[PDB]
Amino acid sequence: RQFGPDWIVA
Amino acid sequence: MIQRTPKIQVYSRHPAENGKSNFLNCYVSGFHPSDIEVDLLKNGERIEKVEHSDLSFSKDWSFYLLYYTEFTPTEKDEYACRVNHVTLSQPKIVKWDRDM
Amino acid sequence: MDAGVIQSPRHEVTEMGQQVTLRCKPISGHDYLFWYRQTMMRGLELLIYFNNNVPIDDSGMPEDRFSAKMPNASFSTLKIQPSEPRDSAVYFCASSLWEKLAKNIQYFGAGTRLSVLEDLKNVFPPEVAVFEPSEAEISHTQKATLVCLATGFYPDHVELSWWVNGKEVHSGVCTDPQPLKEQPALNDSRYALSSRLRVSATFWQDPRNHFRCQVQFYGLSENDEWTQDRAKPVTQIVSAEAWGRAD
Amino acid sequence: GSHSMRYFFTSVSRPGRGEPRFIAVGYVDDTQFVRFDSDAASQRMEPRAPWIEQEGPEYWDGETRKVKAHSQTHRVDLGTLRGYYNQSEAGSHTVQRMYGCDVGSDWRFLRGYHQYAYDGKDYIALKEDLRSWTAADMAAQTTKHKWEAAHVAEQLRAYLEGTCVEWLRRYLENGKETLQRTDAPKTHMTHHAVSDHEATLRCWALSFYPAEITLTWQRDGEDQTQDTELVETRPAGDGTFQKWAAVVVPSGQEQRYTCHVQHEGLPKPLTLRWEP
Amino acid sequence: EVEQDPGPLSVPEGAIVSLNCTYSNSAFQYFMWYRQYSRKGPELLMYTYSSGNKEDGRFTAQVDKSSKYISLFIRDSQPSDSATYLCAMRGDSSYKLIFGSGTRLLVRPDIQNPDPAVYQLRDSKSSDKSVCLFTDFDSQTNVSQSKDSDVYITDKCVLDMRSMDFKSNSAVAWSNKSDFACANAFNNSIIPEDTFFPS
Repeated sequence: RQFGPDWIVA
Repeated sequence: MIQRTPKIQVYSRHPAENGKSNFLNCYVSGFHPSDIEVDLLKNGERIEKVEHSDLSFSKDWSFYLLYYTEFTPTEKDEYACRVNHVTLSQPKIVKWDRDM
Repeated sequence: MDAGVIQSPRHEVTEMGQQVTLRCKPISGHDYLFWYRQTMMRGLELLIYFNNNVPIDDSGMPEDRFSAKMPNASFSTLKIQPSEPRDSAVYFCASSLWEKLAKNIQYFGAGTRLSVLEDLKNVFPPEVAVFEPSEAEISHTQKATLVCLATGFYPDHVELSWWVNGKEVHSGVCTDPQPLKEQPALNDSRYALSSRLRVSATFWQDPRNHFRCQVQFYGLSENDEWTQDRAKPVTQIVSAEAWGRAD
Repeated sequence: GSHSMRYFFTSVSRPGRGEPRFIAVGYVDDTQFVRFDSDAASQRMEPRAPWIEQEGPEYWDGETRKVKAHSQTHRVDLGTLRGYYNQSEAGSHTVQRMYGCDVGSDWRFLRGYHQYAYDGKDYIALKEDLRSWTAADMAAQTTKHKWEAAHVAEQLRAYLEGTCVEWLRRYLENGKETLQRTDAPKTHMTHHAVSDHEATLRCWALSFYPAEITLTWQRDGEDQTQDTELVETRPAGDGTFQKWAAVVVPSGQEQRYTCHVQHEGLPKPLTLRWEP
Repeated sequence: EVEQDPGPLSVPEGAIVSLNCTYSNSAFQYFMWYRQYSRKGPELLMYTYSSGNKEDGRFTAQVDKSSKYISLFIRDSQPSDSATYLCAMRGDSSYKLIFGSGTRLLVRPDIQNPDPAVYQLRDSKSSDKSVCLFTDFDSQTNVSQSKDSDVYITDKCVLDMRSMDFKSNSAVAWSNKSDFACANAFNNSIIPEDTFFPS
């Protein structure tokens, strides 16, 4: 199971 | 930009026995960037329905892929893997040796 | 300061069978956009959200007649076609950023209040009347309460305000939080609303002072057809008024 | 022993096409279990091991939503880093993210990690304390400031210490048959004359799992590195691995040499000898 | 899915108020509360990640993930807290929130010098109504509908004459008919015995 909901942009 | 050429091993899934069904593998690894062309050859000719694994990568970020197809080794058929990649001035061909 | 989320239209009153378009401009720089609706029956619910203009979760979208797009980072649309009375709701747009969402913050627009009606002949603007202070109240309290009554309107898209000497006032004002129904029995009952404005007796008794109860009503627009007898019940202002007087 | 769950996310810029190519894969230990490819038709996360197939639709909808959202942030990051490095819009570039968690043989949390690379070189990483970042250069410093201000490490540390390690344990159990197996290496030796004065002995390990293995040559009970070579461990394609180690010896002395094999699937290290 | 009692809750100014929601899905991990004023959008108050307790001024939000029960406490309740309170929650696979249906809270103002009166207002020459205003009654009083068709009564509303710290309650009644008198107007209501009728 993935980290989420999602990622901050770089 | 850092480019790394691929390492290549060509080998069978099971110990090869003439006339007996098996899988031919070409494992490419250690390369960057990820775009790469890999064909398996039978007596010099591309084999048509080759599959490959999903792109992944190692601790150093370099990529790796396994290309493979079912085949039946014989005494006289020659198999090889041919790889092209930006690092290569010409496609590299590696012959299958049933003891490596 | 900078704009917050801007939605349009603020109000829409329309006949079923037509296409409705709700629009949203998110705060510039925000890369998430949410559409919600809120109804008496089903409460507050997410329809869809977008990240970088792409729909991420549309599990709350109705399965037919609703479509949401984000053609660029500054603009989103939600369309309903053909519209039906059950689509009536307040629709809210919000925008946010990852670092705000990680603290559960999002920024809401003001809403679009949508009424989709079976039949436009049920639409009526308000009649408006003002009632002047009781002589007794003045004498007992030294204060003076005006009452404004907005009656007979449908649907209930009204905004009532008090104006004294042609400037809008807030102090001393109390307006019902909800309209009431003239025939509670009846579906599609018209509505009524009251407000009060209270001032010092002395201020009411000055004949130089002018009061006005104002009601903005949202109704039919130019595109809607109207053939009835009576005047087309368009979006409009209706007001009533009174002058101060010493005795 | 230890176990790990790791996710890998690669995006490659393609100027002149509509969008980058984005490929994600998940692994438990050496076993792949999911994939996503932005260019494929399904537009879903897909199973790649039998034991995740039992996960229900809520699992699959969520995993697919997360991986698709991750493809969009990779796409933005390619544009951002291009700008940071003032690079042409004409070139193809790569972003890579990996993260995961390990448990010990007791199955408790051992560590978590998260690393990000641009064009195949370290860009920014989470330190082992899971609270702080290391940045490779000034561009990455701009990112790091952004991630500190947003409290990214706190989110990530909560996942790595909780959810990541919980679902890893869930998978180890549901896939116990294949994931908690050990396949001992099948082992043989080969001999070829190379030079009139010399020959190669090649010690083979086949069909083993997990991939970790050590092969060493000794001469008279004494470790050898000279005129030895070890191939990189390689997948057989059926869930198992292969490796060999060779030594060239003066011919006539084959019996001085011995090949030693250690693998978790062996109660005791094996010794092999050439038997003509 | 989240259960929330609709209320309405009516409390006197100064009271502690307790709001709660219950949920079923153990995947929820983020729990929030909002206030919404009538005809406006929702405003975030408090947010909690772990099963646990957070204070901010007069507000305390709590979550118990074992009982699947979340609550919000408001200390020293004020008239301006009068609003609908909604809880919302999500997991970590999506930013989609699931909201409870809301609880309406009315915080009744404390009126320091009640002077309950019922007045007749100079009804309009444009308006077939009589208007009766029941005003200056304390917040212990509640108001009720007419017993019939023809007579309309608005619930109590509170005005703030900002500038002289002064508040008053009012409710309004009207009807076209001949029967209608201010003495008769508010008959369905428990009103103060000392309410002032005038001539």
